[PDB]
Amino acid sequence: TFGPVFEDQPLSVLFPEESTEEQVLLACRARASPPATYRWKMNGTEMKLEPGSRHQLVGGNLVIMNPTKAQDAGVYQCLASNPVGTVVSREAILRFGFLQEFSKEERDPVKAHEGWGVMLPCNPPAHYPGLSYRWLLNEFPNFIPTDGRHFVSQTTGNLYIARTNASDLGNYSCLATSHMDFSTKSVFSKFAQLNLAAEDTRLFAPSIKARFPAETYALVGQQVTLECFAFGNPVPRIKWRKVDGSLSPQWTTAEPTLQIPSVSFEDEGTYECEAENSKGRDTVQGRIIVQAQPEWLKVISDTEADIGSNLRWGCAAAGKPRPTVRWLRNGEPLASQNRVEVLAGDLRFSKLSLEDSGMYQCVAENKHGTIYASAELAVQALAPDFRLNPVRRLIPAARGGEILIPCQPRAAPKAVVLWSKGTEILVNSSRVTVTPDGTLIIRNISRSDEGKYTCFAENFMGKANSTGILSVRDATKITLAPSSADINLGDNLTLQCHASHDPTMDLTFTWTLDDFPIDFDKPGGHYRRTNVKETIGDLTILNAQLRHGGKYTCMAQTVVDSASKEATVLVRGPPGPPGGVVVRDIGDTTIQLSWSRGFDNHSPIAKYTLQARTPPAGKWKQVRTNPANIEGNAETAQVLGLTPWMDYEFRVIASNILGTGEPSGPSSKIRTREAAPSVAPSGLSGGGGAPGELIVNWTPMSREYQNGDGFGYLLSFRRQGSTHWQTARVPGADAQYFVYSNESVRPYTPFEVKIRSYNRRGDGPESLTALVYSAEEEPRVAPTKVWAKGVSSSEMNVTWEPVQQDMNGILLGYEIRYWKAGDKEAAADRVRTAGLDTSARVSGLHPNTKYHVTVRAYNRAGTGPASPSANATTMKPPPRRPPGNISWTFSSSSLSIKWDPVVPFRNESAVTGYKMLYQNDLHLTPTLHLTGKNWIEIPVPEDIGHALVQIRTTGPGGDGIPAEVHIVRN
Amino acid sequence: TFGPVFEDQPLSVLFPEESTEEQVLLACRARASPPATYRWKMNGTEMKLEPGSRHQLVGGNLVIMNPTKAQDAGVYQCLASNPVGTVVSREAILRFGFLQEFSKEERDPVKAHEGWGVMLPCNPPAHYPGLSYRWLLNEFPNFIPTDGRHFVSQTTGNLYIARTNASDLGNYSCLATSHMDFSTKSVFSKFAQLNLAAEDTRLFAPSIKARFPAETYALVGQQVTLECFAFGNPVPRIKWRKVDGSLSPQWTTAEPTLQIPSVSFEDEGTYECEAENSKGRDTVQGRIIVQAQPEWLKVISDTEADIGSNLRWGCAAAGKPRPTVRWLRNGEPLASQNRVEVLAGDLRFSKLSLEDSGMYQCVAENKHGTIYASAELAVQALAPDFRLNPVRRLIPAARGGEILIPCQPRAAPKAVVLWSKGTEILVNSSRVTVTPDGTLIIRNISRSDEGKYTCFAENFMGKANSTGILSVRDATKITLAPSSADINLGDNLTLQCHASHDPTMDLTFTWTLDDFPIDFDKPGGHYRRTNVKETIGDLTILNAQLRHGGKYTCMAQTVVDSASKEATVLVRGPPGPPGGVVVRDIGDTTIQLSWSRGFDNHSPIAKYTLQARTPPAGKWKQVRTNPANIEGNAETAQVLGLTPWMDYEFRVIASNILGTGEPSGPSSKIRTREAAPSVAPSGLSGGGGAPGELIVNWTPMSREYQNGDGFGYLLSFRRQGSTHWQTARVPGADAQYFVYSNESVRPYTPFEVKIRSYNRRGDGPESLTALVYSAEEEPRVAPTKVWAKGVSSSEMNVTWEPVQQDMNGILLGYEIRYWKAGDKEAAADRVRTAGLDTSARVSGLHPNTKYHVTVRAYNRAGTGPASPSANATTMKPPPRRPPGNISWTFSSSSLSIKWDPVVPFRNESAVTGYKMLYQNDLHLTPTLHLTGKNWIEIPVPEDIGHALVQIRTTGPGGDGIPAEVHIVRN
Ligand SMILES: *[C@@H]1O[C@H](CO)[C@@H](O[C@@H]2O[C@H](CO)[C@@H](O)[C@H](O)[C@H]2NC(C)=O)[C@H](O)[C@H]1NC(C)=O
Ligand SMILES: *[C@@H]1O[C@H](CO)[C@@H](O[C@@H]2O[C@H](CO)[C@@H](O)[C@H](O)[C@H]2NC(C)=O)[C@H](O)[C@H]1NC(C)=O
Ligand SMILES: *[C@@H]1O[C@H](CO)[C@@H](O[C@@H]2O[C@H](CO)[C@@H](O)[C@H](O)[C@H]2NC(C)=O)[C@H](O)[C@H]1NC(C)=O
Ligand SMILES: *[C@@H]1O[C@H](CO)[C@@H](O)[C@H](O)[C@H]1NC(C)=O
Repeated sequence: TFGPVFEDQPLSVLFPEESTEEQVLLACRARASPPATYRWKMNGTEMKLEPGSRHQLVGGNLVIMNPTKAQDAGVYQCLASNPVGTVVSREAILRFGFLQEFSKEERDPVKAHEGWGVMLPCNPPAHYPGLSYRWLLNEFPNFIPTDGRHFVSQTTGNLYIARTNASDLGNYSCLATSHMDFSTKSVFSKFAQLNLAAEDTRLFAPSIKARFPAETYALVGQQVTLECFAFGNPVPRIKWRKVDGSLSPQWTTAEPTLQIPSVSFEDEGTYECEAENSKGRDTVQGRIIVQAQPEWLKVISDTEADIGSNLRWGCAAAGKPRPTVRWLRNGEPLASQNRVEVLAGDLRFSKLSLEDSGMYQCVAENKHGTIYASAELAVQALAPDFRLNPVRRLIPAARGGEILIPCQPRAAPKAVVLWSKGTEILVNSSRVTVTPDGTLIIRNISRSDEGKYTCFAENFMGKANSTGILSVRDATKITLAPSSADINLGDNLTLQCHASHDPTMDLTFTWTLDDFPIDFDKPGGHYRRTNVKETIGDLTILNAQLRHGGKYTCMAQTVVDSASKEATVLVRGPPGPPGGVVVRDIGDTTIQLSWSRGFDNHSPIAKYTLQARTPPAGKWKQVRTNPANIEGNAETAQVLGLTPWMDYEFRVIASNILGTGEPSGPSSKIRTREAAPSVAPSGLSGGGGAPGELIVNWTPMSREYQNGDGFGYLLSFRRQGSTHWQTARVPGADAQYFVYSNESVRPYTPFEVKIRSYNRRGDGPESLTALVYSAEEEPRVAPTKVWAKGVSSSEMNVTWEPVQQDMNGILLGYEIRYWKAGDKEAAADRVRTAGLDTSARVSGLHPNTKYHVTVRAYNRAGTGPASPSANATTMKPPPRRPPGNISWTFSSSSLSIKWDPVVPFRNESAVTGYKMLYQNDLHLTPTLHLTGKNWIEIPVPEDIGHALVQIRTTGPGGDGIPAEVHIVRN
Repeated sequence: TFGPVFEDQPLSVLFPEESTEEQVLLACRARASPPATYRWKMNGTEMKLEPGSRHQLVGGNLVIMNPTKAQDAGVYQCLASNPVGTVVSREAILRFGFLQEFSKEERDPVKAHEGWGVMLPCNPPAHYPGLSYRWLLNEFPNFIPTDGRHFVSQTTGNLYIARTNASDLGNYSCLATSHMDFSTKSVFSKFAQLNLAAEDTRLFAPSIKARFPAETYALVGQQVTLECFAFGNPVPRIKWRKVDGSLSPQWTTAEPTLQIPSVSFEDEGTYECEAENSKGRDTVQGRIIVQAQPEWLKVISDTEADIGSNLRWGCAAAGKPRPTVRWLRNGEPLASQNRVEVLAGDLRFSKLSLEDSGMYQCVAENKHGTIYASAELAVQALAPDFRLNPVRRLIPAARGGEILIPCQPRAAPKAVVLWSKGTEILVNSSRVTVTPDGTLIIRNISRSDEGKYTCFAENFMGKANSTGILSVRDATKITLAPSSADINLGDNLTLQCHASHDPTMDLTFTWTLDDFPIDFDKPGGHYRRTNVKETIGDLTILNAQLRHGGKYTCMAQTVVDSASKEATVLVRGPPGPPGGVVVRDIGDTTIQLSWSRGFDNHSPIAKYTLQARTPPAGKWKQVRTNPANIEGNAETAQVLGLTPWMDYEFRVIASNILGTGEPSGPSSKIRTREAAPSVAPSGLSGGGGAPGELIVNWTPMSREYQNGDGFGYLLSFRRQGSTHWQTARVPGADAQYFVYSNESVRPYTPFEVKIRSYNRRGDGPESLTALVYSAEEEPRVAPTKVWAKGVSSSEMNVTWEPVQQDMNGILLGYEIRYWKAGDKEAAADRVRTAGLDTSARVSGLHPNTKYHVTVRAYNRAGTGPASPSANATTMKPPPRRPPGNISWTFSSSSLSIKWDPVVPFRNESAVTGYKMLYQNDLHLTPTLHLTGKNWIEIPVPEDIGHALVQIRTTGPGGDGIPAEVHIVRN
């Protein structure tokens, strides 16, 4: 069974006077089981719906035959009643559409001045709803024309004419037109005669007589038309504006009837109409305040509740002005009662009972409407039933421990729990406690307390019992707790956790660190197990680091019971990271660094070491401070020893006795702000290069040697003994040379050079001061008295005089150019001497060839001109014939080889000696022997069977073509 | 309907051979609806329970008529079947009690040596259960005697004599005695002849032949009897002990059958029997392992579950050895399947179906028993019903926001949710999201989504729908967020929170600080509200202190939505308390303090001040520290300027720009370690006191000035010009005097004194060095030539000579003792002089009285002896008579009074002058005038009409009694 919820509710109807329908159907039907009897209210009094009267109840719907205004106007309200409860439908305000005949008094004629406006009232009769107005210039259907001169009001119905003349006279009357659901009716008014006085020929101010009202209250969605009609001479314009904002541009008109099609909450504000002509102005202000019909936000639903519970029914509604939410119970109003609290808002039941069952209604209300929301409260009384939440049937307990056994059945209301051990009914005492929600508490469990525990349940509906079996075991306790420990990094540490338990059961050890479980199977695994038995749970931390410090909880558990002990391990006293490296006090080579502190678990910080780099070019090398060991309580120390014009990043390392710690993040890229150079140019050399010019050369210097901005070289050069110093000022790094030449500077001139650097703010220090000379030129003095003589077939000797010193500088050597007989100078071979010698030897020549020799002189700059020539002829070639009649005699340790001397031909040279290569069986390499005559002796030992003898000639002709003689000993 | 759960279960029966009952009755009945069919199993296969056979099913209970060993001995098991499921009862091991007849083989006679022990076997037959053995020395009922020589075994039953002789011979026989449930049977064995050899007359070792076994496996509650019987000459003692502990003393016997009535788990261990006599010893070892039947811990219950859900039934048991928990479904074994997972432990269903409904049994098993636990799984297929968790019937939304509409009915299985906007069905797109669990997600909601949303639900069971109204409202947003702020203590601060919302609803502001709600109504309230409108919700913190800083969260809420912004306020950068102040480096006046850091939020710590007290005597004053302001990075400064011996507690104060901070907890009660005094005793004085003795008096000198331990005073005293110094050494502070007197020291002797202090380790500094004298004594020289003369009636003058200097010291004055004529020295009046005068005046005397005058001399010590006496007589009294014949004459400004002179009597003195007092009308006080004759002139002005004149006499006799004259002018 359920209470009545509506499917259709009664609507407000507009019944016309000229209706073709004799009945009014106010529809109401609510679904129900059993189907409801339906009562109707009229103005708070109940309608006696007798059969055969004019107010019949046809199917629930109220049918009213032939209504008139003094009998059936009012408010109507459907009440659906079953014996669950009574609900109230929303109110149907039955309004009568009627149009009365016009006012039959003899109205006065209207007198006004010509040239002004005129004011004729309509005086409309009593009506519903709001009429539409036009007037009549004559009989029907001759209306007033619609223009900018005649203005018809839809609020008061009067026609407003701005300026009148004598063509506007006519048969003036009012007219009304109403459009309704079943009929259309219009009715003519009384005759109005208008008379005009003499003409006031002036130009004057506008006078707005049609006033749009001061607080126009609109609902959301109502069409609102404001009116601002003006008198005056001449014709005024009408402007509409918004004072506190701007008009929305979907309906902006320059018309005296401003029409909004749908008024919403953004159109609320202060409005202004302005009339203005050529001679005056008039301003009229007003307001539109937008209100709302109530709509629901949070309503109530059909809740199933137990007897005795706390039920809070919140119910809220939104609308403008904000709705007084009130409550109905079963068609009657519900105030605050003995168990019922209404805060005009939530409905809070203190203790529920079975007389609170019924249809309750949330009603919201303001002056624009009244809305309703129904719910059923079904208060239920139940038997206790243990099929959803019973007592635990087969129960563990420990010896010396605690047991929480609840007995909470699905009972409405809260059942009387009387515990029993078998047949013995348990009473509260010093050991056994029956808490009156149902929970039995037994302290100090032994083996006399095991048994068959039955929880009884009782309310007025019925009874049930649920029976649990208590078994007493041994208690799991830790016999050897893990103690606190203090280690280092890299140490191994076990934590002892033995346990003792009942030997029927099983015992697992779970170790938790800071209430997170231990992952034994991590890659790079640290935690491992030692000494496996059943009841030994020793975790051994292997290669302990900083994340293994914290609280340890060895939980020995069975499936029924758990016991835990506490251990606290602290691993390293960490030389940790400092944070926020702040660079202060920026100087030339002096810079201030400040940092944060580290950590002090085992030990406080012993020292701070300081590091720097030039990023990204340079790396981390240790820089110097004063004091040279930074003391460990100092968060700031100042650092020296810097080389400027590089960017820098600074980090700091904390240290302890447990190892030098990992460093911090470096600081910001701080800029050096120098004012001085201090590094001299190195690698200074001078002299040489171009002839006649002073060229000084030196090394390039990179970024660590230059110091600062505006870098270049100051090379200072002057003549030895001169009183004038010349200074070169060239910027850049690539200019590693300077050339000075002048018309008064000759070759071999001594100069004094030194070099320093410069920057934007100073001059550099001095280099090595040395005396250099200007470079020499190529010579012009030829060699004299060149005489040549051949000494062999491939060598000749060329001699020349030691010549005088040239004007172009320093002579260093001589150059020999030579070519054959009949050849030229362009195919010559050029052989230079190693020094200033008066003679040299031309070697590598052909035999019997005449040569032409020219001697030139050279130095470092170039080669001078040629000498007068000399001629020489090489010696004859050696003879290609072998020596004849070769004989040999052996001995016990020697071999003597004799031969005839060589007689040459006419084109061959003489032989003054012989050379011989000798190879035997015991050696793989030949040996050289020399002689001056035609016989020789060589040692041959007794193991040699045969030998290889090659005989060639030597002398002034050169080495000849050798023979090859094979000598067998036996 | 429900499956079968058992009420009675089949017990294992022991059916004897001599039973009076022709049947066995293994009972099995389970409660059911529809009622269960009971099948039976025997040796792993089913019993064909035909009617009319020997295996009848009477009511579910199996009745077997006339059982024998080869036909019906086995394992019986009841199966209760309904079409919910099938359960299996636990096994009834039907074992038979039987006693077979004895061995009919011709057994051999037992032969051993006399003087030894002998073992006669029983050879017991096949039997069940465990027999009780007694024996036969003769025919029945002549048994063996029970003593400490015949030993009765229960495991093997053989005969054990410790020492035999020839009186133990006879026709030996075994016997057995079994006690059963329905019968008692005892049968007789074969005859045994005992023959013995010649006697081995020796004393030898014990020999335990009857050995208690190597692992005796006991259950919990079984009675265990071990056996240790020994041979030997003489008869040995039998001791039982536990090897790994001690025996429990409730059953300790010095008997060869160790008897435990109930073996529990504390008897598990190794056991030891020791046989020992006068000539040898024997030891044997064994063990008792206590095992257990399985009992349950966590079982399974009757669970209704939805189709398609995940279900985990855990099931665990306790017992030794630990039970292989396996599963039965419907009387058949249940392995791991496609949806059913068995881990031999918990049972996991992946996806349920309707074919998984049935009775499931959980079976625990070892070698000591098998236990069962039944449960029902009822897989429910349900229609979707929205009567318990519907769709929200009236849904509010924000424009531009977000809504989640869940559709989760009570449906088995998970229903198909297909949302609709009325009749238009909803497809997933980029704006509307229909999730497969049922939640409809609409982002960026405008007023085209306002509608009548219907959730649909579909499975194979049925169709249901629930319908919700979506209304589209404007979003609550914050137009002016609260910004972060930086203040001081004592500054006022307003956090702006303007909101914007639709005008139908109401807008409340909840301000939460660090997710705790702000209490405006605290005593000493700081948070107040400013500038009240509807949508303006700014909070103003007034007198803001240090707990008002943190995360502020302004939450504008309606009842349908919320909007929150964050503001962070920092209030003061505190000079907080430093914690754990540590005193190091304990010296004399130098002491080292180290403390912790504070806070640096606004500003860091500018300075540290150090204060101290001496508790409970001294208070908090600022002590001096080098350096004179402690810098803000310094946690350690050295503090000086202390006064020693005293206990101290040192407190530290941090300070900054924002005020002098709250001071810390002070340190420990630290004690300095001084060894030097530096304060001389002040206020030094000498002289006076006792006569003839040198007494030095000075100020007692308190414990803030005394410095070190072992305190006392060194007073150094010597004679002026003496070469010997005397030094006093008195400890204690109350001795403020020292007396030196000697036989060679006379009065008026000069002395030189100075004082210093001492302690345990040194001497104090010098005081003021002054020359004092020894104190004088009382004199002995009398005054000489005392002469007296009266000068008036009340005065006389006593003169004496200036006497010489006494031997007792210094004279300072004189003392006059005087009494009347006839009186004595004991009632005399004593008048002392103020110095060394030669004359003094005794005044205050009576007229006409003779006096006796004695003059003594005095000083500071005492008064010396008397002089020779002198006598003097005072003169006559003044006359008491008034002056007669008083006449007066007035003038313009004066009054002259004349009188006769006074003629005295013979006992009265003469009158040489007059004194008078005058009082008039204009003055309230009298005025005194003097005259030397018998007339006087007084000034009387003209306004005085009455005068008061009193006239008395004066002279050498004294002032007389006045008269009283009243003078009237007119
Ligand atoms: C029920 O209530 C309505 C409203 O109070 C009554 O209607 C009014 O009747 C008088 C006289 O006929 C009119 O002047 C009012 O203008 C009516 N007001 C409205 C809002 O219609 C009605 O008469 C009451 N019914 C009865 C039977 O008295
Ligand atoms: C056993 O102990 C409980 C707890 O001490 C008792 O419960 C209290 O009963 C009174 C009266 O109903 C309540 O006002 C208390 O609040 C209860 N205490 C708690 C903690 O719930 C209980 O009454 C005792 N049983 C008997 C039979 O006396
Ligand atoms: C509407 O959106 C949801 C969420 O994106 C879609 O649900 C997913 O469907 C597939 C196929 O069943 C699942 O594998 C995913 O896990 C689902 N996502 C989530 C978050 O649960 C849904 O299919 C979409 N609707 C339609 C009609 O396409
Ligand atoms: C214990 O620690 C040391 C140092 O870390 C290590 O060398 C050693 O191998 C560790 N012991 C074991 C058993 O791993």
